[PDB]
Amino acid sequence: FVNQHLCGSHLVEALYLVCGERGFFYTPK
Amino acid sequence: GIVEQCCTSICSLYQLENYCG
Repeated sequence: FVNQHLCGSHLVEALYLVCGERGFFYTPK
Repeated sequence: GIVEQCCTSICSLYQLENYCG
């Protein structure tokens, strides 16, 4: 599900699903 | 950054995992 254009909340949701318990940082510049 | 690699271009699992903790 990750090999597409992921924007806005959809990108943050992908990070949440992929990273799991590792957490993530979202820095849109 | 992530927007340029995953929103304005096509994302990848490698790129997403670059931002995991």
